[PDB]
Amino acid sequence: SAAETARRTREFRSPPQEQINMLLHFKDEADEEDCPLPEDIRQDLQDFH
Amino acid sequence: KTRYALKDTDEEVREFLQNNLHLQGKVEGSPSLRWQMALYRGLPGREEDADDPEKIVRRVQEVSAVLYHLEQTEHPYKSKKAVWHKLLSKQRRRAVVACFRMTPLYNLPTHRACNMFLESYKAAWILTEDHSFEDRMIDDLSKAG
Amino acid sequence: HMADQLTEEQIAEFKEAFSLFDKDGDGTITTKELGTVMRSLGQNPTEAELQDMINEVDADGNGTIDFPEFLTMMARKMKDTDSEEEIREAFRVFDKDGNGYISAAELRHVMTNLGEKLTDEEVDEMIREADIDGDGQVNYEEFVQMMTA
Ligand SMILES: [Ca+2]
Ligand SMILES: [Ca+2]
Ligand SMILES: [Ca+2]
Ligand SMILES: [Ca+2]
Repeated sequence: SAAETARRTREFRSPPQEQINMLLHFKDEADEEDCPLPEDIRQDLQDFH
Repeated sequence: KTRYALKDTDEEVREFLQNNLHLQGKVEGSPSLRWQMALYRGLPGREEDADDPEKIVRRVQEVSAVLYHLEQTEHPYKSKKAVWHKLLSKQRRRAVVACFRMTPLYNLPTHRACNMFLESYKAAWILTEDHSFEDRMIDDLSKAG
Repeated sequence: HMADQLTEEQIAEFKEAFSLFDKDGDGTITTKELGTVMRSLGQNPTEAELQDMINEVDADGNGTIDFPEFLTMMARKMKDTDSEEEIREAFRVFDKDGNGYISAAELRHVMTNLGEKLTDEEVDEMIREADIDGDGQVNYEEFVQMMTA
């Protein structure tokens, strides 16, 4: 990869509250690109929801 | 030199000088050129045949290109583009330093991470949830049993 | 604030230290309690200076030291360690490798992480402004006197 590694490490250069906000942002199905979680982990939250 | 400031190649300036050979100064109209021309013509190797239209444009083009690029170096004129600007650093330098030392989520204690999860979950999943019950509730309460 | 200066672990450690001084457990530090731990460390002070080192941190003037005053003492001690060295950490943010110079590539690395982006040419504009020596690298001495890169 190249300079866009900053986009991928943007999570680790953000406050922990903001990190977990990005991880849980996969509800509306229009935000499945910024969220880096695997689909199996996403399913567990949706099952509980 | 003005044509070089307009990003012209060596051919463009030469043809520009070819059509503008009549704009060279006249000795009678300037007092400075009176003594300069007399001093210039006193050199041993100065022949009047050397003032050909082609010979004039060649030397002027060569010197002008050197003169133009020389003042680009001594006077870079790159100022007023990025002056000392203090975009936000003088007050936000602590933030950018703090960004590179921000604690990753996996290093937090479990109880702290759970509290952050609850705040994130309610704002993004519970608040965003849509449940319309007002119409159903009013309809139920408006019925005589 | 205490939360900014101290973490949860540090507060726990300070409470254990406070409980070490307070053998009684009443929640206050008396002169004899303070004197006892000093003797365990070797010092043998008198009550004249023993009271003085209590009044220097005793806020309400009751003559005893409680945990809120003990934490306030430690909070100041953590805060006043750094006075003007904040520029050292700022220099190290731009200085990824760890040497005493800021390279253009290193300046690219931090600029890449930040929001603003450079076209790989204006990066030379501000580095030559900060670097007076003209060696292409901004050292620590050049950074503190004038900060642009
Ligand atoms: Ca006591
Ligand atoms: Ca007290
Ligand atoms: Ca370096
Ligand atoms: Ca230097």
